[PDB]
Amino acid sequence: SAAETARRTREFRSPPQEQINMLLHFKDEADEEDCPLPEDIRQDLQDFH
Amino acid sequence: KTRYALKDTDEEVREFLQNNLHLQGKVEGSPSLRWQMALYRGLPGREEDADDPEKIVRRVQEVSAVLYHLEQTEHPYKSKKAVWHKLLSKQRRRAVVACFRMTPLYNLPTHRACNMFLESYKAAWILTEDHSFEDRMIDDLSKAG
Amino acid sequence: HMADQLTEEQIAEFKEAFSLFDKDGDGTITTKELGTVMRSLGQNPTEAELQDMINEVDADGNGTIDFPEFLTMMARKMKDTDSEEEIREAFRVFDKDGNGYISAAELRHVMTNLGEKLTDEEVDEMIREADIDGDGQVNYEEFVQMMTA
Ligand SMILES: [Ca+2]
Ligand SMILES: [Ca+2]
Ligand SMILES: [Ca+2]
Ligand SMILES: [Ca+2]
Repeated sequence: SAAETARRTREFRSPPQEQINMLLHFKDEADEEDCPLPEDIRQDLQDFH
Repeated sequence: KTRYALKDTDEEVREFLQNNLHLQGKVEGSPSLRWQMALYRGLPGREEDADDPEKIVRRVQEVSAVLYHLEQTEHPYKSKKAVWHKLLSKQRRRAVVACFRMTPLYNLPTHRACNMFLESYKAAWILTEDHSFEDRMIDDLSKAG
Repeated sequence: HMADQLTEEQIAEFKEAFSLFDKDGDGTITTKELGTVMRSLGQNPTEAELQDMINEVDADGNGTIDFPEFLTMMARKMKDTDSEEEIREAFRVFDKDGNGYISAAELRHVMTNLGEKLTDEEVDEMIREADIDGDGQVNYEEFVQMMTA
């Protein structure tokens, strides 16, 4: 990869509250690109929801 | 030199000088050129045949290109583009330093991470949830049993 | 604030230290309690200076030291360690490798992480402004006197 590694490490250069906000942002199905979680982990939250 | 400031190649300036050979100064109209021309013509190797239209444009083009690029170096004129600007650093330098030392989520204690999860979950999943019950509730309460 | 200066672990450690001084457990530090731990460390002070080192941190003037005053003492001690060295950490943010110079590539690395982006040419504009020596690298001495890169 190249300079866009900053986009991928943007999570680790953000406050922990903001990190977990990005991880849980996969509800509306229009935000499945910024969220880096695997689909199996996403399913567990949706099952509980 | 003005044509070089307009990003012209060596051919463009030469043809520009070819059509503008009549704009060279006249000795009678300037007092400075009176003594300069007399001093210039006193050199041993100065022949009047050397003032050909082609010979004039060649030397002027060569010197002008050197003169133009020389003042680009001594006077870079790159100022007023990025002056000392203090975009936000003088007050936000602590933030950018703090960004590179921000604690990753996996290093937090479990109880702290759970509290952050609850705040994130309610704002993004519970608040965003849509449940319309007002119409159903009013309809139920408006019925005589 | 205490939360900014101290973490949860540090507060726990300070409470254990406070409980070490307070053998009684009443929640206050008396002169004899303070004197006892000093003797365990070797010092043998008198009550004249023993009271003085209590009044220097005793806020309400009751003559005893409680945990809120003990934490306030430690909070100041953590805060006043750094006075003007904040520029050292700022220099190290731009200085990824760890040497005493800021390279253009290193300046690219931090600029890449930040929001603003450079076209790989204006990066030379501000580095030559900060670097007076003209060696292409901004050292620590050049950074503190004038900060642009
Ligand atoms: Ca006591
Ligand atoms: Ca007290
Ligand atoms: Ca370096
Ligand atoms: Ca230097």
